[PDB]
Amino acid sequence: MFNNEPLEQIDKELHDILADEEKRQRETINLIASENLTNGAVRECLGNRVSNKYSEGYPKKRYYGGNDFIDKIEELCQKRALEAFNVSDEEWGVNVQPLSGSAANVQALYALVGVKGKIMGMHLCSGGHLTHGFFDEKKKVSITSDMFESKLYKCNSQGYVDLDAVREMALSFKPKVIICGYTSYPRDIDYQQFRQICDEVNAYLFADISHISSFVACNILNNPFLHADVVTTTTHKILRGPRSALIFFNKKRNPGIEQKINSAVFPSFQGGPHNNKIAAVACQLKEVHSPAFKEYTQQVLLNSKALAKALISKQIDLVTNGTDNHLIVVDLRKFSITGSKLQETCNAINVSLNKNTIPSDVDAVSPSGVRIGTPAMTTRGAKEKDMEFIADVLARAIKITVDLQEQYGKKLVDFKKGLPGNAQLQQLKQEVVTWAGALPFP
Amino acid sequence: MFNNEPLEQIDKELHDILADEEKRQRETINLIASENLTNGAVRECLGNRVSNKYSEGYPKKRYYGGNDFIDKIEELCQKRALEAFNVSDEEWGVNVQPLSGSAANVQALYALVGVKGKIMGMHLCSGGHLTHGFFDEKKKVSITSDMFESKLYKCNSQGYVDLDAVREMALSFKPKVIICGYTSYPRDIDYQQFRQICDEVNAYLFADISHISSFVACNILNNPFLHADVVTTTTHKILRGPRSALIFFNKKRNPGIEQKINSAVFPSFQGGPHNNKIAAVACQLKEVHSPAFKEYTQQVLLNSKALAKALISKQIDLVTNGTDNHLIVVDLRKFSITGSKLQETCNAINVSLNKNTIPSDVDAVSPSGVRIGTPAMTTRGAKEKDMEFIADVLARAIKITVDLQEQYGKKLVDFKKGLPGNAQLQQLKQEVVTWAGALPFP
Ligand SMILES: Cc1[nH]nc2c1[C@](c1cc(-c3ccc(S(=O)(=O)Cc4ccccc4)cc3)cc(C(F)(F)F)c1)(C(C)C)C(C#N)=C(N)O2
Ligand SMILES: Cc1[nH]nc2c1[C@](c1cc(-c3ccc(S(=O)(=O)Cc4ccccc4)cc3)cc(C(F)(F)F)c1)(C(C)C)C(C#N)=C(N)O2
Ligand SMILES: Cc1ncc(COP(=O)(O)O)c(CNCC(=O)O)c1O
Ligand SMILES: Cc1ncc(COP(=O)(O)O)c(CNCC(=O)O)c1O
Ligand SMILES: [Cl-]
Repeated sequence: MFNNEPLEQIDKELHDILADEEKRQRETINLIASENLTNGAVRECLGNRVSNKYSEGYPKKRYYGGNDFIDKIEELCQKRALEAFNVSDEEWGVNVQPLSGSAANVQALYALVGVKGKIMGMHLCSGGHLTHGFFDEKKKVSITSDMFESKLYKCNSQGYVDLDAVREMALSFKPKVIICGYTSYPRDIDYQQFRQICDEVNAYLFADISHISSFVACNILNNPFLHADVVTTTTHKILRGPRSALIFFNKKRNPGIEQKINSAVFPSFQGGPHNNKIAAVACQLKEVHSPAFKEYTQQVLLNSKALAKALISKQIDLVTNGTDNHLIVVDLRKFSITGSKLQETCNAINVSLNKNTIPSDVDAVSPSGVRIGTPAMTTRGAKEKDMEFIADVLARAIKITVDLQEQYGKKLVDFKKGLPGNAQLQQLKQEVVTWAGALPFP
Repeated sequence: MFNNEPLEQIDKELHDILADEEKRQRETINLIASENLTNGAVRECLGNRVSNKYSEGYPKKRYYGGNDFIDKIEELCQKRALEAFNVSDEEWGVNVQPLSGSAANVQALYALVGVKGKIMGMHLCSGGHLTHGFFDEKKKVSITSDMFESKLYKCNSQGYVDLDAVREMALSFKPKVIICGYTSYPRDIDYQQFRQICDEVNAYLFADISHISSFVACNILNNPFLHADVVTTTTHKILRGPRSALIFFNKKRNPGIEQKINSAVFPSFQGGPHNNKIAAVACQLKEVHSPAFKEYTQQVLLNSKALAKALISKQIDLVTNGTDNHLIVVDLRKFSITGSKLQETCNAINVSLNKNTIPSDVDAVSPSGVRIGTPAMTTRGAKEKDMEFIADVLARAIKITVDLQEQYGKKLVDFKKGLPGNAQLQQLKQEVVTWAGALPFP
């Protein structure tokens, strides 16, 4: 007693928008550092009938039966995850049920410390995530600042984690957890030194590697598995999976942690798992471990270096003056424009990027930079050579943005009035569309 | 720089299990009250490239641009929700970002009361959900019992909500929120009398209609929108949508609650929305408002009534002696068999159901009932006349279960040993498989 007419017929309104969305993605130069493009196989899993099944609990300890094939999937996923991140299943466990990065981080945080627990994280403005204890004078913005008691450490004026500052805070504040691994941090982390500080205060070491996950897995960057008690990652960014999260726990360093984490995810926070997610993640973790994906991941770094170097060749300042990974943060202060202004300008030319704070910023209201990343364009087949054009396009966007701020004023209201119809943008959008439109698209 | 081979070729290991899962579902008499079968249109959305997009925030108040098509989808979803539940967008607001029902309930609860806040709900044993403040003396099982201060009311010995007890507890406990709407409650709710109790103590009225949402929308059951400040629902049960949740808030009864709820979902708890979910919910919500879906929903109730009547005709006791909705709880005490045993016996004959507590149950570990629902089999084309056969199959399972407990004993390790090979089960599975396998299957 159901309707099996295809999407186009059943909901023409929705279907059109979706095709328009597809067309925008195909014709956009996507620099969002957190974004990527999923292959068909990952999308076949996400629309699989497996999502019909309620399987609260864990494999072999399910609340309901008929979960034989679901158990096989969730176990095949856990295996592939530990394999991908080069950890022994005797030493490390993994939970594959968290629905997304923010859920996963809160769940893990809860497991280790619980309500009222003391946590430490990098401040949003310096490059941390909201889920790392972010708050404001005015409001506890994240549940992580409110269900826990959080303290926030800043990077120095050059954009770098200052470990001396971390230690000063950890010895006076005395938290049960310190988080490292970040949302807009263009450099590698000294996990060993975090681990050293954690031991000094008897604090847990938590590493959120969502942005750099592929780098850790392919052994291109520092390995926090060597030192961390917990490692979290999303699966949708550089990893190129669906929208989900993984929580890794160090069984060997702390026994009784497996139950704590597993019970945090369920039943403390979530109910039924999303089996289409789990299948989809499994399908990408196969690909993560293949040597072709190591190729891709290397290409992401190659591209990120070339882009920084090309941006520096056009006299554009970068936070930390370069990158060790997939992401760059442009300091726009010398041009007397805001990140918000350039974001607007870049959307008018089909360039997705996001405004980002820099160390000199005192408020998140007017961030002075933008953040770009290479994983999505690397997925679409761009090489080091193709990075000069992108750097060139961003330099032209910066110029046009200065031109429009001169003509229409610095008020954001007024600036946007300038943007529609501008001949330079239309031309620049057209070039962006022509080059972007022809790149391979999964 | 990506692999575009289909799922079968890329990952044959995974694809076989999914085909096996597909086969099991097609060949199962699925009585899980919370399960359903989604159509091809809903699954085409879930596999859509819209999930590629990071769109943190709300429509027109997005952190990043390039969200013009994403904004149209999230707005078309919100609209269709309010239309589907027959509320005016002037009086009611809806949040479409919660990833699942348990996320939605915590998010809404935190909005209304915050950390340390007082809440009331129905006990899990009595038919409530985990997210309604469920705990044990041993442990704060749900975050809703730990991040909030929770008190739990009990249903009476006949399985009904006892409003006198709710009042007695409400005036003494003085909560800020009282929750009704339940996971395994076979009767309609008195929302008016809940409102009156809530008004008496200056508490919010929270209605969780995840199990009954179709009935509320289609006007077959009591409307909680007339009396509730907050209404939560999942989209994947009787609603027949993807795995997601909705939060409805009554703007007129409490202005400035829209911001409380929206801020709760993001950035308090979640990060980026899952736009494939959002698109999938939109697609189902169009179907919800059609009159053909009203026809289906009526049928779920016709079937549920007929099933109860047939079960009573075979001298089987139901909690509350019947049903007003899509679900039944079978009291098995007169047969001296547990729900766990009958779940095991039913998995062996490809009958999906779950064990469930009854009012005489003191502990959750040995529940004395099973819970069944009609939504899924109604989706597969079963009519009133097909319910006698389902009741006949469950009766035979009950007798087989008594026979096996006779031969191998009451201990569960021993009981299951009897299960494989039994002539009657193989016979019963065969008929289950024959009838199940030929029914329509989206
Ligand atoms: C969206 C998101 N998620 N996780 C994140 C972010 C970033 C971010 C986050 C915010 C942000 C700031 C505050 C709040 S708030 O307290 O809820 C309300 C408020 C917003 C604006 C002004 C005044 C009050 C919510 C989000 C602002 C910006 C910025 F670019 F606008 F500055 C960037 C970027 C990756 C986009 C960010 C940075 N940088 C970091 N590190 O992590
Ligand atoms: C799974 C789930 N989710 N939401 C729910 C349930 C039900 C339920 C839930 C439980 C349940 C009980 C305790 C816990 S616990 O304390 O977190 C962990 C624990 C593990 C092993 C041994 C003891 C405790 C978690 C779930 C038990 C049963 C039962 F049938 F076994 F009794 C049923 C059914 C729909 C399945 C339930 C009922 N009835 C209600 N109303 O809602
Ligand atoms: C360190 C970190 N953790 C978690 C998340 C996200 O979790 P959700 O899947 O719940 O969004 C992000 C992405 N932050 C936004 C970005 O980089 O664009 C992140 O950077
Ligand atoms: C009233 C209620 N609320 C919330 C949820 C679940 O949210 P999730 O999507 O996070 O599981 C359920 C499902 N309860 C299990 C069942 O009925 O089978 C429920 O019955
Ligand atoms: Cl999904």
